[PDB]
Amino acid sequence: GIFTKGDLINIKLYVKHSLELPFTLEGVKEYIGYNDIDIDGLKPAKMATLFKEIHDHALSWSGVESKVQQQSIDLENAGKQITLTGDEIISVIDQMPIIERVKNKLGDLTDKQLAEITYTNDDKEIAVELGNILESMKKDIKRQQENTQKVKTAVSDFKLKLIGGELSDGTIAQGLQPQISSKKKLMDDNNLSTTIKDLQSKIDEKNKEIDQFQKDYNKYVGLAFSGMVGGIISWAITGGIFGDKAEKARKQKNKLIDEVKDLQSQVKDKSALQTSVQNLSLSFAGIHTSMVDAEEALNHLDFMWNTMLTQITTSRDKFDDINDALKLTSFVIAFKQVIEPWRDVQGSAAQLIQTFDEALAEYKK
Amino acid sequence: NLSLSFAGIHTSMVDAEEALNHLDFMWNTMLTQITTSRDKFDDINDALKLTSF
Amino acid sequence: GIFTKGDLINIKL
Amino acid sequence: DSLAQLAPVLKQLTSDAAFQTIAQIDEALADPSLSKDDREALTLERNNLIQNLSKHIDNVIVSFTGRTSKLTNKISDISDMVIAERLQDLVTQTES
Amino acid sequence: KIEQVWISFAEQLHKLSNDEINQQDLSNLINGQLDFLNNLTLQYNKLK
Repeated sequence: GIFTKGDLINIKLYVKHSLELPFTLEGVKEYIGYNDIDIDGLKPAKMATLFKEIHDHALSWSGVESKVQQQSIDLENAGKQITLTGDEIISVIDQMPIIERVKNKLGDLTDKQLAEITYTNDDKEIAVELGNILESMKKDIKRQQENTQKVKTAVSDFKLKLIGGELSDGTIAQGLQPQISSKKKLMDDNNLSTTIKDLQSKIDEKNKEIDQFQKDYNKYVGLAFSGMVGGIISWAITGGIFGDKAEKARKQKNKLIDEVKDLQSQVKDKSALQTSVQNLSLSFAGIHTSMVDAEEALNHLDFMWNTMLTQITTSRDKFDDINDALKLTSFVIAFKQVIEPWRDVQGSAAQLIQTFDEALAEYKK
Repeated sequence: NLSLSFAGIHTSMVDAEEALNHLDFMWNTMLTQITTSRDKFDDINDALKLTSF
Repeated sequence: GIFTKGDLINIKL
Repeated sequence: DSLAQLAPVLKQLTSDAAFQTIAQIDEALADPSLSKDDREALTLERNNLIQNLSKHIDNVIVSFTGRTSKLTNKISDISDMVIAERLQDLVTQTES
Repeated sequence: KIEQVWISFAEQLHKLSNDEINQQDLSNLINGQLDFLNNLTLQYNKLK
């Protein structure tokens, strides 16, 4: 088959690891380990929107895979019971000679169970006559297409919510794979290895001023104690001159140390920020790696259902030509054209179910 | 900053430039073909013999 | 046609 | 989707094998000194079935060219939108 | 390159629908197209 057992694991790996991701505003905010990046694209309100899209994308698969499994069983059961009935009909008409074949029509043989050929519907009831089997099969093929279109919709809705494009409703959904690659590109382009070097330039700049103002305050206070050796009058003079400037330089010493303490606190958080982003880049890296394997897997999944939804559809539309006015040679080639897609849909579900349950028990390992 | 504002506005007009030129040329094709239909149809009168009609 | 659907969008843009 | 909806419809034309059923009529038409009631009748459904083969092979083309021409619309909707030559002013201004 | 071999097939295929002959050059002409189409299905399946 095309959709291998390793394909179905790669999806269920992606489903497993996506449910691990949080979806609340708080739980995402804990998972990313920061508060309010300076750049826009990594702000947690965008992020908690993004994981909630993923967490809703993961929960859909339990509905999807159950729809894939239960339908493909029915595609086998209809794929055999039609093929058992149809191969018997093409065989028994070749018992009739070609000269008598044209003189008979389809309505000549809608009267009995032709050569004990019967059919069982989807509803587990039996049908025996040719005029009743062909009408029961017409309902059943019509019933299998509209089930299959409900399947292929939910598959393609699951794929195109991941990769992106128009959904079934008409909503363009941004792809989950580039939305990871958008953020992962943002985590590489960051000034965090630069601004920390820029802020440590300014702190080492402002430390040079503080280390200079300590020299000033240790000098003006030395100057301000000039007076009272003989100059009690001069004590107020130089203390008026320098004791102001001692006090003013000390107020600069008050202000700048409090700023450097605040500037160091920005470096501490941005150093913890750069660790937080670079760890988070690896978190998305696996998530991106899970989606690339989920990318390829769904494409092979969609193409098999698209093959099956085609072959059911072209079976039904050619089967609508069947009516009692058909002469009996023209009935056969028409009806033989109906069942030839049902050989492959029987074969595709057989290639699917064999490559489905073997990946289920293997997923427990 | 304002240069970038006009830059998109200029970019919108260049695409609006090419679009209207194809729009005008189709209406000019249609307004021609309606006009040359009407003026030749004014030759139609009962004096026309039936092959020439 | 000549006046494509992308033309009419570019005007309405 | 055009790749998936055209693979099965081609094999409907290859292994149709209705000309082989005409070859069964070909041994039933000329090879016996056969009843003209049925010689006309055997050629009657044969004339239907060749026309049914023509209506088979033409209903391919409707399903075929209904997708090919549906694709040629989509390329021309892509191949027209120039986006590089509309920005070379806008790149080099910012690049300056 | 793909629009051509859609149309150049369909033009050649509608060329045979003019004569409506039961030739097996018909099925030979489908076979080169059907293999080409099956070739083109394969790289999507071997996209991997």
